[PDB]
Amino acid sequence: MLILTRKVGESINIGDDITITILGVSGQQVRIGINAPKDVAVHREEIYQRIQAGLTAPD
Amino acid sequence: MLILTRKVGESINIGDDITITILGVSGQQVRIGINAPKDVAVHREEIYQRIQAGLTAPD
Amino acid sequence: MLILTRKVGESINIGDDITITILGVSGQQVRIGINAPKDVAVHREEIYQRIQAGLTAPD
Amino acid sequence: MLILTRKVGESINIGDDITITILGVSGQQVRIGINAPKDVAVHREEIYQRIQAGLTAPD
Amino acid sequence: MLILTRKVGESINIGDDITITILGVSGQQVRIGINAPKDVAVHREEIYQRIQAGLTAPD
Amino acid sequence: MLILTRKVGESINIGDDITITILGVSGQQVRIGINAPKDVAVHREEIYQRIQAGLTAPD
RNA sequence: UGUCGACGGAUAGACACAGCCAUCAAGGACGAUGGUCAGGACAUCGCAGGAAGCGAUUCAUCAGGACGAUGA
Repeated sequence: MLILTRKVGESINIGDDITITILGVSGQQVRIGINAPKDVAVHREEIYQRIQAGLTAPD
Repeated sequence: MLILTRKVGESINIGDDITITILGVSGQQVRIGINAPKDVAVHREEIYQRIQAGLTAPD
Repeated sequence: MLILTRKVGESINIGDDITITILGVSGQQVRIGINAPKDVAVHREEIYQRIQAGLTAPD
Repeated sequence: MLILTRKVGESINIGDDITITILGVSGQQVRIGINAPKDVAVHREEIYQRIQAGLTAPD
Repeated sequence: MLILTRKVGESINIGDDITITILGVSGQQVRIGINAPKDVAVHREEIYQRIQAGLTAPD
Repeated sequence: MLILTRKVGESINIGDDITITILGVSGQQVRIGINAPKDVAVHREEIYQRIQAGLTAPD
């Protein structure tokens, strides 16, 4: 697992299509923005396990 | 962009190969884990911007 | 919208004929003064809707 | 002058073209929103004095 | 208006004569002790309403 | 002494100028509001003991 | 929560305290390093999506060209 230490306003890049930015912080919560193409899905882990429960359709 | 609040210790997922976890905050700093295969390149923008310039990690 | 912050007792201007004054706060209530010629109307938005209810001809 | 009270988040009007809003308080401050056509000016009293010096926000 | 965060068995002082002690917690109820001179009153807010209404000093 | 068992969000009173409010609990910690004039001092019993060391004034 | 800035046209910003804050790190490791501890303040929390998203009232009513009037 690759650990990185960002600060408010800084960004990560993944592959050649996806970019991530930490838009700010509000105490114990962190406001993160994801900029992936609609060709790939983006979801929280609280919901990803509902997707992979056995619903939605393949590409 | 797709924006979400994550509390420290919560997780986010991208595609079917990538997972992200907020490990915690330290002021206006944010410690983040990235969990993708070595099949994908994963760096902050200041790093990314050399790589696709025509190369890989210097040495 | 153009937002202005104003400490109680300070002033604002509109056009070359109108002055606005914050007079004070009392609770969540805010005493505002509006100084304009009778050439223009001044009203709360809930009263302004009456001024839009007709009045296309004088008496 | 025409004086009236408004609670925070409530609305107001001037003429037949201008809307005014009390956006909230912050201590002794008040956030006041103005919504007029660019056909007319709006500034703070300390700013109005620049425009009345013979200009409108120079180059 | 002060706000303190006090754990069970610890104490706080007011004026030069009044001592407060957090005696402990019982779920949502909190056991509290107050030590004041006979120069002053002390009650819960329910009972306080009897005192300052123009009372405690008869005709 | 005066001893009570107060639920979170309820209030207590001292003299005719002082109000106390239990803001709520967090494990053993208890967040408490104290509302008195600057006519009186208030500190936790730790800090009070530095002041009652025979001075009631720094330095 | 208070204060500041802002000729700004934005339901806007910016600063500051009860845990606060900075630096290194092409690193794939839940990475490394430094220095700092209680105030007169009810400060962190919740919902969700392809959006740099969204919500979070210690006083109140009548009203009018008057820095309006009055009170629980």
